Amino acid sequence: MHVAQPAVVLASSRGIASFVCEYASPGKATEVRVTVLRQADSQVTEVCAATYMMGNELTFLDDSICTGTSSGNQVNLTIQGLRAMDTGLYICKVELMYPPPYYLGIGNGAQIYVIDPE
Amino acid sequence: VIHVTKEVKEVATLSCGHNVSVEELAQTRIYWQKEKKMVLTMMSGDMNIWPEYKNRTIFDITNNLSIVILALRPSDEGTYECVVLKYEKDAFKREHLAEVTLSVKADFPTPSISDFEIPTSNIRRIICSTSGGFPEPHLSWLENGEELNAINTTVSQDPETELYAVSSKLDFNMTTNHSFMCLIKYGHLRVNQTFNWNT
Repeated sequence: MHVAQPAVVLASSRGIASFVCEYASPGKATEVRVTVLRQADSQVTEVCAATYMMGNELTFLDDSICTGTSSGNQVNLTIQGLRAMDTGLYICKVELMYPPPYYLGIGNGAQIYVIDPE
Repeated sequence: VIHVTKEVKEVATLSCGHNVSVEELAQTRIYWQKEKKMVLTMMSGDMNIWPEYKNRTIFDITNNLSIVILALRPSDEGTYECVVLKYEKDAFKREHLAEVTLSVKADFPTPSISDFEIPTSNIRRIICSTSGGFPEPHLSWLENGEELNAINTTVSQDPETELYAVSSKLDFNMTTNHSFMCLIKYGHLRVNQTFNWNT
């Protein structure tokens, strides 16, 4: 399954970074799980993840850094509290969980540029 | 990925390369899908085997969640996927992904050329045949690198096994010395057999 996301995004003065991840739903979604991975030194790291039922607002946890909204084959990811030190490539993975068959999609990752204020 | 290669009439086991304790199965979703077609599933610990498999498949749960196909069909060849999702905290997460490829061999056994004596003077009739192979076979008779003309030939496919059976009749004169070769070509493969006659 194909997943597309912006090639580059720079953070904000605060620490907020956003971007849209769009996947190619080959059928009746219903259950989709979205995961944001941070790649660096070729070492992946979960940034956050959430499952939403196609037809509901994508809602992350409280333990969570991210936040987002869904619109069709589109998701509105918003990471927060990013320090210039965690700047890097943020891959966006999408999974079609139910009903089966199961489909997996990995985007190329958006490059997020963050700078720690003076 | 792992590659399994069994012969059309054998049993084939495709391991999920992972397992789930019985205590966990209930809160697990296991999908065995070929290409993106469902082979079978277990959800809420309940089973569901798709038609094409409905009867020749055993879901060996305790043995690495692997499936066992008992009647290998050429179509069974392909890329199988074993997805295991476990509900955790807020919702189902993938606990394991496995990929296996199945290669089914179905070569035709060496053909058998048998002859019979008919009422005709010195006109002899030899029949060539071979079956239980795949894909579709193509027979041809050769004497001296010369494609002959047979009387009758028929090729059929078993509606259940998908396997093919071929057979053909050819007549010749018992006077002259003959050296025939019954060449069968199926796919990028070939297998024949030669029949010899002398005085």
